[PDB]
Amino acid sequence: VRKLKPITPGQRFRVVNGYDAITTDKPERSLISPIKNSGGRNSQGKMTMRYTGGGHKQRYRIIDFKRTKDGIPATVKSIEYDPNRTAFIALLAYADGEKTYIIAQNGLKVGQKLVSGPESQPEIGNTLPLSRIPLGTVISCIELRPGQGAVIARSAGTFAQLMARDGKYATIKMPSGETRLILLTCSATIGEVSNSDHQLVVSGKAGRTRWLGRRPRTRPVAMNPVDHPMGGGEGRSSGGHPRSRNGLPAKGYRTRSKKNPSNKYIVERRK
RNA sequence: AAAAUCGUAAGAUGAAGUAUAGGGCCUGACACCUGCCCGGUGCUGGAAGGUUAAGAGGAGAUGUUAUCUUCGGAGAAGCAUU
Repeated sequence: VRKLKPITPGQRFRVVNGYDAITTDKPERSLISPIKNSGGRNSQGKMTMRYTGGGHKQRYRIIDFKRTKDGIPATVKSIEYDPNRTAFIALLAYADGEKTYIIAQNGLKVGQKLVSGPESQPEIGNTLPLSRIPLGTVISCIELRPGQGAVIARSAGTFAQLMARDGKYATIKMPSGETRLILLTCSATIGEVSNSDHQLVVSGKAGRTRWLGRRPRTRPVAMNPVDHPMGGGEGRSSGGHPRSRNGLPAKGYRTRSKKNPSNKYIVERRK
């Protein structure tokens, strides 16, 4: 994490990530798939999910979220940067000959030989089921369904914690502060996710927002009453109660269905 | 199987992403700060008490008449309205 000197007004308060954990710059050719970006336009062509434009076309790296090769140790070969996510990748090479692109942890260096499966040790990098992760560990990449992949705690710097174990389910504290139950057969990876220094990055420039793929956002307050329910008015005016576009209140109104069939797994809300 | 957005649906964006992520709204680098009011209108939680829809339920009442009643009238069963 570097702090650029105030040479230019577009560089005064800019803070650049250090990328100190990255080793290799060239990716692996056999584990890359083509990907194109959309400006929010859906299949038919209508622009849904506005404010996303486009910039600096990227390539997709096939990340291995299942990690269903139990008993085969794999060595870390390189720690690389992925533009399609927030955390580093740290390519792995298995003992039999395969090469995968699992997501990296906080203390994963180049040279570590980590093993998967249930008979492994609770060390950083190793993946174990929740029936064998001992207790209160800072885990990540928690599976929500057995054999599907990684869902929870996948961004840079996140982690969860084990709480208890009752027969079939284990209580887990999601990064948001929500306490929820997850099957014991689900897998998870010990150790926090990488980067962890992403929240400290400042742009100091309107151009970086567009390098990342965003577009400027107009406030409905500076609009006409035909465009948004909050526009109009001689002079500078407010918009009454903030609505979204269809009269939906935008302050306190909860949008979670009170008849959600997955309500039998939530212990606290914190969202 | 996220919220949200387009459609009658199937489907699609969000996202081959996942809370250091994605939406809604206000202000607009930086320095010092950002006081009081929950009466009114919005939002969240509660639900002891009052009011309250459709749908169930059918006390009783009405119409007709087998029959009995010197006239008046009463009237079982069935069938319908309320």
